[PDB]
Amino acid sequence: YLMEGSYNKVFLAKGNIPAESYTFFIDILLDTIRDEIAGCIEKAYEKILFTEATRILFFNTPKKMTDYAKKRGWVLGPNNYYSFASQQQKPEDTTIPSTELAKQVIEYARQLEMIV
Amino acid sequence: GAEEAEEVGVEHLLRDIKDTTVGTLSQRITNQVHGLKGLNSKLLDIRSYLEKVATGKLPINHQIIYQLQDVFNLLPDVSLQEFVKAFYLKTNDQMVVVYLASLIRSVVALHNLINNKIANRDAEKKEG
Amino acid sequence: NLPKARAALTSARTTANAIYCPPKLQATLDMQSGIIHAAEEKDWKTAYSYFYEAFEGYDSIDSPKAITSLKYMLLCKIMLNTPEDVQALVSGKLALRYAGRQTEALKCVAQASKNRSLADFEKALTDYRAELRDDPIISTHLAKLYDNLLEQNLIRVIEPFSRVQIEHISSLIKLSKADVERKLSQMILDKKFHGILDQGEGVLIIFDEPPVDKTYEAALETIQNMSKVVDSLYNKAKKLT
Amino acid sequence: TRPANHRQLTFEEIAKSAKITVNEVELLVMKALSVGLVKGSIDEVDKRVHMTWVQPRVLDLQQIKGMKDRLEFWCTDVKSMEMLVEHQAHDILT
Repeated sequence: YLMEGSYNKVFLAKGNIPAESYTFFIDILLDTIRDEIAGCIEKAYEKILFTEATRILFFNTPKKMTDYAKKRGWVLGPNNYYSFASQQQKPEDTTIPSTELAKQVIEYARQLEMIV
Repeated sequence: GAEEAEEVGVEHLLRDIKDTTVGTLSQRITNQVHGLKGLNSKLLDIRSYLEKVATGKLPINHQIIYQLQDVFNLLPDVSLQEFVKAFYLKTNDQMVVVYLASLIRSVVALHNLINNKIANRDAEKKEG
Repeated sequence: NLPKARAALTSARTTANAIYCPPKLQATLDMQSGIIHAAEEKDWKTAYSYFYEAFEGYDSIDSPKAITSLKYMLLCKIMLNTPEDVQALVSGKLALRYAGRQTEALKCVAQASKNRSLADFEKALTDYRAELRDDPIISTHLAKLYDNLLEQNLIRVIEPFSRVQIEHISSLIKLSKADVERKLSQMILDKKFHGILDQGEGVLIIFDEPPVDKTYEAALETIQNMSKVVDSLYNKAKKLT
Repeated sequence: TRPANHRQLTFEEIAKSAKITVNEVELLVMKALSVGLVKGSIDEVDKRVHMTWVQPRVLDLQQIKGMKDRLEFWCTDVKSMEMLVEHQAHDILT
């Protein structure tokens, strides 16, 4: 149900999860909630607002989500949220795909030689 | 220039050389001679455009230096010269060579592979 | 009625081949030989030769029966590819010989639909309501001319320049979506017209490059090579066992 | 003066520094078409004055010295990468 898509099955499970000191591990389970939020808060998203940080994150506002606005290089918009102004950091990667393929022509054309 | 037949002597007196079917190293001979023998001539051109800056009088810039600094200004540019037309133009180029090598060398896969196997296993198990 | 006039064809080629002097009904059979055989499309003009000896077998015939004995052949000259009916026949003395009237509408429609500015078929469709007559009896003699003149107009408006949005090119027909889209998509299907229409922006764009024998010739030859390798796999399985 | 790209120049430095207006830059090149030292393929969907081959200068002796970053650049880079090809195409010497 974690990999089904319910982060609230966590809090339904933690109703009875002591389980002979299964408290530290459910705290690290809260950790593997929150750092995956630190992955999945704007993965391919447009933006979120504060109430999405009230839903997906919890504990309304600590200085831990204010830390989340000040740890990862975050744009704390005015009641607004951005990964960046572009979220993807201008992908073109070479703007030249051709010359390295001519290096493929170097070793590959060498491979065409020595054989027959 | 070479005019007429005259090789009853000459190409009998070769006694060493082979007509290469170009694509058999003759191209890299030309690579050594134009790369090396062209760019040491470029070093003669830095002998020109350094020695003339140093000690060169009146033909330092008579009438052809800037005039063929134009022809030098075909493509001398700074960082990587940014031939942005030439890269998808180069997709139009390497387009051809990789499509011919791909389909045609798969035909060469028929060439080598098929009768290589046939004459192979004829020679192999027909030996018994 | 091509089945019924096919029965009249079979009774005609041997029943009326035995009547000795039927000169009047012989030219009537020649009109059948123009009508049914251009309707089988035996030839475009030898059927008109059957109309044309049929024509000279239409003397000493009753004058209302005479004037309907010429409509199929003047109307064949309408059905003579190039609308050349005006310059030869109806400005010629024949329509100025008898009491024909509908043929004198064939003057103006055969001339204004020579002018290639339309203005004619829509205008004189009411004038040809008597000449449309049996809606399902002719159905061809104006439909091939005008339903040629559709794509004739299309190669007047769409031929000179390829890309255009759909409504301004159809401002010369003033419907934008009724049949000109289906006519042009039909011309995509009929390869007179190599382009792509649009509705969301409604922007028609024409472009083409079919032939790559680098892909076609080599690829299909290698498929044939696969077939011949499969032809060799039994020399293989044969030399195995 | 800038050797590098962005040779499809906007008219901005043309309309600014060459004391011309936007409607005359075409004349500024069409008359230059009658000149024939530069033969640019000037954009007219973006009004961009494109730079093709030119008659560049008369003398820059500081770049007759300072041409080394193009000339020796060409020498040891086409020669060095020449030896990178021939160093890759090494043991096919055969």
